[PDB]
Amino acid sequence: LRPGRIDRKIEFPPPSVAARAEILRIHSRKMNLTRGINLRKVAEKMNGCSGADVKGVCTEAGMYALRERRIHVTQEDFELAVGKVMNKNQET
Amino acid sequence: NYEVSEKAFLLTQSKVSIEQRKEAAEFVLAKIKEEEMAPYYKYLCEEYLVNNGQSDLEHDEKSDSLNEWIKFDQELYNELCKKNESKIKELNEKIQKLEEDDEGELEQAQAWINLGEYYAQIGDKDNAEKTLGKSLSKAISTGAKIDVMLTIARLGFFYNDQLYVKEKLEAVNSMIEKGGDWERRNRYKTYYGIHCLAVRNFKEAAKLLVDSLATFTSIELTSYESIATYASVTGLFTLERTDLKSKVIDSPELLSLISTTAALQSISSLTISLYASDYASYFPYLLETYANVLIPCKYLNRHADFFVREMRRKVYAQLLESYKTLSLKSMASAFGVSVAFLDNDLGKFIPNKQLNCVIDRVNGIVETNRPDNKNAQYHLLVKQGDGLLTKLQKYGAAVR
Amino acid sequence: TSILELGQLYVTMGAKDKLREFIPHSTEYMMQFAKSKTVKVLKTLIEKFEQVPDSLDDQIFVCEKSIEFAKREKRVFLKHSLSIKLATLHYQKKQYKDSLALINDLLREFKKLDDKPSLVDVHLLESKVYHKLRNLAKSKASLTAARTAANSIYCPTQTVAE
Amino acid sequence: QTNIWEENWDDVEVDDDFTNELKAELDRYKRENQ
Repeated sequence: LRPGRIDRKIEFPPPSVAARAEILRIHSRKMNLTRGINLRKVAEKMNGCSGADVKGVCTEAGMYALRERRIHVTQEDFELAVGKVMNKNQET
Repeated sequence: NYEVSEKAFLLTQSKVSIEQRKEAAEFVLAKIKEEEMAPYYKYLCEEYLVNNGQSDLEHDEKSDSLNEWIKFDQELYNELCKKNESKIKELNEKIQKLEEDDEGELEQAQAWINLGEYYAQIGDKDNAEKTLGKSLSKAISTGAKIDVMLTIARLGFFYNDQLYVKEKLEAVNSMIEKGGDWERRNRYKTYYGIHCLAVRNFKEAAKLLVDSLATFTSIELTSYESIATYASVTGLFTLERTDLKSKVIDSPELLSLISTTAALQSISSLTISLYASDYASYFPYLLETYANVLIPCKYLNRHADFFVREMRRKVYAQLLESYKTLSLKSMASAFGVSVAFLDNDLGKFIPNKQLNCVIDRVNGIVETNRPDNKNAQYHLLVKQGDGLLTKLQKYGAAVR
Repeated sequence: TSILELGQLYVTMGAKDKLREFIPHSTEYMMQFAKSKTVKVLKTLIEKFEQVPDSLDDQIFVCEKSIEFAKREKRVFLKHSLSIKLATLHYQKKQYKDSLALINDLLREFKKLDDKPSLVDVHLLESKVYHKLRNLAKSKASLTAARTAANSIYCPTQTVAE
Repeated sequence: QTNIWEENWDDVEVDDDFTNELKAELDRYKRENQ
């Protein structure tokens, strides 16, 4: 941390619902979705989750939706995926 | 817009029932009260005009008109003009405040869209476009471009119009190829499957129209049975035994709406009944389908006889392919119909030539023809190059 | 315990139709005792109306009762189980409209707005619904969503058999 | 003639379907006569 090795010492927070919600809105953006989806709620569901774990939700909501026979994805899947990723966030 | 344009179409088609007339403008007569529909309901009351559309308080009131519901009042307009102006004035300074505050980008375009959609309700084919343009001018989202789709779709399909919209439909979908990600390709192919369904689709978007569903429909531009019905029939009347008996053989899609609308009862229903390889059963089912299907719906009517005789013909292919040797008598006689008249239009398929049918009037007997080495394969060969050769002549037609 | 038997004897009478309308009160009257009692017995009674076979009405009619007579009481609780039967009634009625719309509620209900074990069950029914709809992947979907989440829970050996 | 129709063959002809249905009655009605 002595500068010249790391000159400008900067710390990356937070994150939180918002970071993820955006990160979610980023990851869910790629995937085809179902309108009426509120990602903040989904991220409000999100707790102890991270931006790569955000992908999990979109994968699980996609897992849901692809299992829903949906390249679209409803909102419910995500919040369901949240808890399911909040599983693995809390699991192991 | 949807029912509007159709209850337009319906009564503008009014032939069979006064209800075809009645039921249609019935709503409209209330729907012009619903929305200030006059400016086109204006020309819409000139639409079916000069047939039975001849009874109006503004345009024309005539006894040969069986529809008086093609009537107005200037109140409608006053109401409208009020509504309109109200709508107008509302958005005016609002949009102007959207301009004044520099308020929103799409939020500016928002009340524009509102401005526009009035014209949908209004039956104005004008500012909405310019509004949309100035919405699209404010469009930072392909979702606002999606709204262009909507708009242009609401534009054309409020009149069930044609090309520019389709062209726009291209143009609007051309911008980002996304297609509302999964979707607006739907709307695209939907409306496209309607655009091209003018009057055709025939093979073309019929599939596409069959393909995606129900992944959107529109309300004001369409219902879902709509595509289903439409998608079916053409794709049906067009596509393969296999395809149909792969697909319209049934779909949960179908299984859902089967007879749900009775708004079918026939389409592949009586056609798979035909595809059961009937003779007589389907022979009514046609017109049974037809007047229940074709006359009813915009393109379904407008195309008319494209349908009519091909499946008529078509089965004969089966009937042939069954028989090398088929007695047309055994056909036309033993099928309990006009031999000759059947045979006649059937004979009208000799020059349409899609008969391999080798067929008698006298002995009333049917035989086949076959591609063999000729096929079209070793057959078509002639022209194909020729046209090239022409272009090749054209090629050398350049020189200098 | 009579109205169990006597109910079927009511049914044997058609005083099921007496007991039909008494079930609103047997609700109350088992609510006079306990709700978990009621919810256990209430269903059972109408279930016993299903046995000693009933018209779908007295079922639906009195099912619909206890379903709402859940709601009227405090109860949002497994009136959907009743409604499962009601959807099953609807399924017996072959109203999959009535089934699914209810089922989808039953779903959203059982979707952890209510029991995941009952959520498996409604899928199975819904599968059948779908299957009677001949909505097959759907029947599958629900059935798998039954069967997979059936592995999450335990299901009646019947259901297991089913 | 309008602008863009389905085009060719050409307009062919018309007054058939019902004419058929007329006979789809009649033919069958004849077949009912049969």
